[PDB]
Amino acid sequence: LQTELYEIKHQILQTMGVLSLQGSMLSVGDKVFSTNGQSVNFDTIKEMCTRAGGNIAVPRTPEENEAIASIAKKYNNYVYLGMIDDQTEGDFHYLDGASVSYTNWYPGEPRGQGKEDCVEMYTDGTWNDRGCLQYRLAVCEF
Amino acid sequence: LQTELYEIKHQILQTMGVLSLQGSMLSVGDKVFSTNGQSVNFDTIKEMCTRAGGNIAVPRTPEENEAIASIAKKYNNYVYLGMIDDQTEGDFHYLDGASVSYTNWYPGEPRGQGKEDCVEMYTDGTWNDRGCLQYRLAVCEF
Amino acid sequence: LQTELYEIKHQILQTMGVLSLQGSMLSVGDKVFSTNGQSVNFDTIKEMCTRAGGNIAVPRTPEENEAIASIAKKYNNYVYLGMIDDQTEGDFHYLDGASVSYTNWYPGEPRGQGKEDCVEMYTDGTWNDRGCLQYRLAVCEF
Ligand SMILES: OC[C@H]1O[C@H](O)[C@@H](O)[C@@H](O)[C@@H]1O
Ligand SMILES: OC[C@H]1O[C@H](O)[C@@H](O)[C@@H](O)[C@@H]1O
Ligand SMILES: OC[C@H]1O[C@H](O)[C@@H](O)[C@@H](O)[C@@H]1O
Ligand SMILES: OC[C@H]1O[C@H](O)[C@@H](O)[C@@H](O)[C@@H]1O
Ligand SMILES: OC[C@H]1O[C@H](O)[C@@H](O)[C@@H](O)[C@@H]1O
Ligand SMILES: OC[C@H]1O[C@H](O)[C@@H](O)[C@@H](O)[C@@H]1O
Ligand SMILES: OC[C@H]1O[C@H](O)[C@@H](O)[C@@H](O)[C@@H]1O
Ligand SMILES: OC[C@H]1O[C@H](O)[C@@H](O)[C@@H](O)[C@@H]1O
Ligand SMILES: OC[C@H]1O[C@H](O)[C@@H](O)[C@@H](O)[C@@H]1O
Ligand SMILES: [Ca+2]
Ligand SMILES: [Ca+2]
Ligand SMILES: [Ca+2]
Ligand SMILES: [Ca+2]
Ligand SMILES: [Ca+2]
Ligand SMILES: [Ca+2]
Repeated sequence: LQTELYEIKHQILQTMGVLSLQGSMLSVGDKVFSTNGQSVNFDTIKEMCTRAGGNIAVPRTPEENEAIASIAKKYNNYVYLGMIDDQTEGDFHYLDGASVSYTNWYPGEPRGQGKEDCVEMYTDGTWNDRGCLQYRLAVCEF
Repeated sequence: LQTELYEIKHQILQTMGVLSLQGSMLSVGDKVFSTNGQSVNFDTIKEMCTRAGGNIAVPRTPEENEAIASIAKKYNNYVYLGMIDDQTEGDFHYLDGASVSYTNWYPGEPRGQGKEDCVEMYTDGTWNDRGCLQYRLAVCEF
Repeated sequence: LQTELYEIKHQILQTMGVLSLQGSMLSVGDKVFSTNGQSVNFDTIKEMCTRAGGNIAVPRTPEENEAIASIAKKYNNYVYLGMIDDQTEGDFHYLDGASVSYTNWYPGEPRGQGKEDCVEMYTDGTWNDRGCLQYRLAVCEF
């Protein structure tokens, strides 16, 4: 049994290692981030991620934020994050409805507020509330 | 133990998710389809797939058929499938020798019959019996 | 439980199979080799591999040697291997400090010895002791 489990863990390490080495994904602790390289709107990203068995990425620690930023930098595009203020403005929540804890707003944001329901990450890793219809790099977490 | 198994299942989900997201493979239920993008004959495809620990793909449900068709469409080439009528014509079997159940013949096929031992999938997902020496997209199942 | 373990092993086979089929990695027995395609010096390769959860590759059997050689051939570059003679010349050890067993020196090597601390693999799979500051294909094992 333990030899079976050793084998299994080893093979998982190998597959993860190859995907990491080749830049196919980025792991931060127990979270994996990845992109298909496409730039599409918020609803399309959500669909793309859930179809792959994941979720549109959202950073909950500085180290997670920096990993997503590095992907934004690599593709030179902003990234939509997994949070919205669709109910009442300024009140951002994760897509499961929980209130946001970690934030990294660009100085002065969130503002501009007509309806800026979504959040985009600039390539320096800071955040801007934005409408949800822009074409942004699809980044998923697993 | 259960935490160990939770960890293992999570990591498998992550690696599968990254491969899916990036278009490296397509999963239909418990079956995974993938291509190396090469176009080669039937015997070479078989070798290529078994070397990777899989088998030349064969659809057994409409949903499996559509996944392989989508790969054929993406690469704009026909796909050899894992079935033959090498013994007596019109009598198609899977490579393990079992009689074929699900079929999706293009209207009028199978015909043309000299020796058309193999089966190719057109890019609309329908099938044609064909000789085995053509260059066709290598699609494997795992 | 056994169905759970069957599922897990199957999915691992699928992910390994896709990575193999697509040329992302090469498996020899229980060892996986892979490259990010970059050419950098010895210290950088070590870092690159350990960051991915692996180690700079070193062949310990003829079959492992041939797999790394095939990657060197594919990228038309020499490969730094995971061994050094930094202590006293001619005395090569793996990075964990164990004495080297399997070798495949090009005829006449190791020689040229000023300080040739590292080992590079030529594209025919044979070895040359070399300084560690050259740009060589990064090949990792997992
Ligand atoms: O702007 C449209 C956009 O606004 C809403 O707040 C959200 O539910 C999004 O899912 C939707 O796509
Ligand atoms: O699991 C759902 C959860 O997944 C990710 O973390 C993000 O998309 C969140 O906004 C969402 O609440
Ligand atoms: O420059 C800040 C301001 O710029 C634009 O108007 C929009 O992208 C806003 O979301 C943002 O707040
Ligand atoms: O045409 C040659 C072809 O014909 C036979 O029926 C099959 O066994 C194939 O494996 C073989 O490659
Ligand atoms: O496992 C063997 C089996 O694998 C795949 O489904 C196909 O190649 C079949 O034709 C073959 O019988
Ligand atoms: O067009 C139908 C007919 O076309 C060609 O002759 C061949 O590809 C046959 O296998 C096929 O049946
Ligand atoms: O030439 C520099 C080189 O020489 C030493 O022997 C080794 O420890 C290497 O790690 C180092 O990079
Ligand atoms: O696990 C450490 C071990 O990993 C690989 O096999 C090589 O880099 C060796 O030189 C090293 O001793
Ligand atoms: O040709 C053999 C000789 O060539 C060069 O001088 C260097 O690469 C040496 O490491 C090697 O031994
Ligand atoms: Ca707002
Ligand atoms: Ca704003
Ligand atoms: Ca026929
Ligand atoms: Ca025909
Ligand atoms: Ca030497
Ligand atoms: Ca030398």
